[PDB]
Amino acid sequence: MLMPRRMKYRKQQRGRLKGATKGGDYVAFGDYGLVALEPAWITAQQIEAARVAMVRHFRRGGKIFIRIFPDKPYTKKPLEVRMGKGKGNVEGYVAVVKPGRVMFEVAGVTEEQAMEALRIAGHKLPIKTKIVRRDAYDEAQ
Amino acid sequence: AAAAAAAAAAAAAAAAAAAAAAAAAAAAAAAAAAAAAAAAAAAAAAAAAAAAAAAAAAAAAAAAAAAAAAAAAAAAAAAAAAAAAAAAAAAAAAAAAAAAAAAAAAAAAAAAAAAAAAAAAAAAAAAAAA
Amino acid sequence: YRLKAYYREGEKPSALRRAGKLPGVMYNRHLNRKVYVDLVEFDKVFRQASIHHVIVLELPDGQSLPTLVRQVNLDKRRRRPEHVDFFVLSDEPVEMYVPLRFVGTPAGVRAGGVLQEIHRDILVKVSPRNIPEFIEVDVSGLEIGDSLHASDLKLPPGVELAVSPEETIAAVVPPE
Amino acid sequence: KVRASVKRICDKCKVIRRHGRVYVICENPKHKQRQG
RNA sequence: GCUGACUGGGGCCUGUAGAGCACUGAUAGGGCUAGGGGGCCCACCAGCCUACCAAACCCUGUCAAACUCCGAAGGGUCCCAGGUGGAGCCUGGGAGUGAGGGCGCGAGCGAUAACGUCCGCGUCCGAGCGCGGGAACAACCGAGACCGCCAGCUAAGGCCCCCAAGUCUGGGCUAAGUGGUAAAGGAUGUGGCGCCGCGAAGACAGCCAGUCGAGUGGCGCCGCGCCGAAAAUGAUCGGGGCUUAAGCCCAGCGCCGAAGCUGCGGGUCUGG
RNA sequence: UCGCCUCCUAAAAGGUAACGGAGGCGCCCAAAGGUCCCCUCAGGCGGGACGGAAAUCCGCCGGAGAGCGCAAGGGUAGAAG
RNA sequence: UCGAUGUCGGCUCGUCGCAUCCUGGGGCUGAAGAAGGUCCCAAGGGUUGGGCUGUUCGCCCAUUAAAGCGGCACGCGAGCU
Repeated sequence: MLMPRRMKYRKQQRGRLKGATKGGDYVAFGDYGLVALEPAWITAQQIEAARVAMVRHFRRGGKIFIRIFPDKPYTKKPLEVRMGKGKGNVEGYVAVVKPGRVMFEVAGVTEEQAMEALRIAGHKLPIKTKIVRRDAYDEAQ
Repeated sequence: AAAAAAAAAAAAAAAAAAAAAAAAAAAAAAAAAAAAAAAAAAAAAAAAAAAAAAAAAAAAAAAAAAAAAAAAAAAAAAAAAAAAAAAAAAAAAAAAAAAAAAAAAAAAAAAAAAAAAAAAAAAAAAAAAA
Repeated sequence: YRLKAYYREGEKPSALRRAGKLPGVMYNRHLNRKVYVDLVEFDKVFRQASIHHVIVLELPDGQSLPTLVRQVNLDKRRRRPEHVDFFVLSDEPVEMYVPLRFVGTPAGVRAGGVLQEIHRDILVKVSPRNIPEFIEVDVSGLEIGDSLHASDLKLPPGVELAVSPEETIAAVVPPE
Repeated sequence: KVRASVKRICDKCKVIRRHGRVYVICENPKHKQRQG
């Protein structure tokens, strides 16, 4: 659905979400971004759903850039079971997202179509989003 | 108010030098109106006639542009009209008062008429242009 | 392109930021100084000048230094500039980016495809007294198949290609 | 009608706060919304 | 018999936080491109093309407990100083404990559920269900209760009445009883900062566009509020009752307030 | 599942739990031991009768990614090979 | 709570909640009328008699304006079964 082709390890620890984004925080490809305003795990099913809506909107139209990738496995014990007996089974995958991450990006489109498309996607995401342009995001010399 | 720059040079440079104009009053034109007097009405005076009320709305300030002192008598109105800053016109004076008599119902009334240093008043253009 | 700069002594950057100022520094082989500028005025400028065009900084001693930007650090959250790096030029040849003119539109239209400005600008060696405004491209027959990369450019006097030069610059690619 | 997202549905429609509550009224009554 | 905890200066030791992609893998977009699929098309085996699968290489973007080119704060240790403490070290007699609990921080498990569960550092309850605050309430805030006082100063928290002390002062917000505990998401609810459209080329809204004669629209930051909000005995912010407040934000002065601290008497144990 | 070894979890000394993540051991070598003396890898690109895509041969490029009986980590060619 | 908190369902007795099955208001309707659909306000009052199973529930018969869904230690055994 959207997952690595291999992993070194099959299951991995949950961990935490310190602030910031580290990187992936400025535009770089297309001409309009959808940015994160809160940390979260975003699931492949959500990414996909949003992405499809984007296209569906400007049907077969411009270009799309999916900038988060679900590498993290998501475990979950069988239903109704009690505790212990090792870690759970892997159900899906998530992408760790932290405020200021530019998750999507678009090119070859009107601002009207874009503005809208993204909004739509922001709905499919379980976090708050903002739209962006191409400011002083040009880390050059 | 950025728009006054391409305008405050042409109601004392255009509205100041001419030769032969007069006043009509196209008023309540219903569905019979689009923008065809800025798209075919030049046939009255060659490269000349048009459709505008430019400086025909603050005409107390346009009756101070070609120097005309004492300003309160006519000037404003739905002054549709058409003459030109370099164009001829004379023989339509008998045909004139036929568009307010019965071809319309009243609406071809006038107000001024600058006959090259000869402005005609109301009945002074209605008796003159006859 | 001019900006009133000021001289920063040792006032906590935080407080300057808090007060709508933008902390920063200026440097070159010879000078190194803590400065600050005002935000909204800098942005007004940078929004156009950016790193492509010179800015002249007006210090509190009346002097007016010709500078380029080398860095805009920003707070990921509240995506705003935290701090500006200014490089004051002189005469020795200095490297920088120069903007391009994507003329017209590419011919890849039937398959839904869309242009990719992979390089809006290119790295070049130039003297501070021979800085160009722009560079002129030639896009027209850029179809869904082929692209262009290297020194396929109209290099004027004062310029030296400081790239590969074999490197992709703009490619038309399929739709989403 | 009674939804937590009331929006404008058309350009004849109109958003009206009355008596604590956000309504909407169009010319055509299918467009009539009240927030709840 | 000064060596203790803790502290200062020096010297080693370290691979986390953060960051990074040089290794190990994962990974987006583009270029180039070994093979392979497949179209052109033939067995003379070549040959051309591919908005297909796909090594390395290049450009631009990322991810990682069992990755690290890099790496703090801190931590451990030795030396030399301070440090007389219900400190330390040594030899022996007597034990009880070997069932922990909550809170904060850092991880694992769990479903980024549990008054969950497992470790780590800290703290308290345990044994401080003695004292003040929190309506009530082991472990949240204050504070370590030898005895006495119809004395005084403070702590947290408080000063409209219950209820001790301000219906104290100066400036704002808010009109929901919000305050008096809920989200995505919605809105011409309010207020305060911003920056542009564009207005005697006088349509922003209203009747034929002339009259009409001005302010109109669009974003972006910030505060307070509105709906989103349905559960079972009688309700309620602790209660009365609070609206330029008795709510909220920002300033300041004074008071109240514990078994904390002082004063005065007394007791006991240690050392002198 | 029960002893032993490697890694992570383990919060940069040591140590650190869970029916947490993930692997190995219960052997082996008379040379795979002692010392002395020599020698330097894996790849990659050419080039060469039988010869694959690494048989053996030649030449460049190649600080280590080879190898060190066996799991992992550490270490290591200025050798432990 | 193990030095005892009787542990399904039935009956009897109720009382509460509204997320309403009737009945009273109402707005949309792909509302001609009649009859629906859907949402909004509203428990005051009502919400049947049987066959089958210990059953809860369910299916079925005949009706009905309707044949609501829950809480009260899966309400109620010092009240019965």
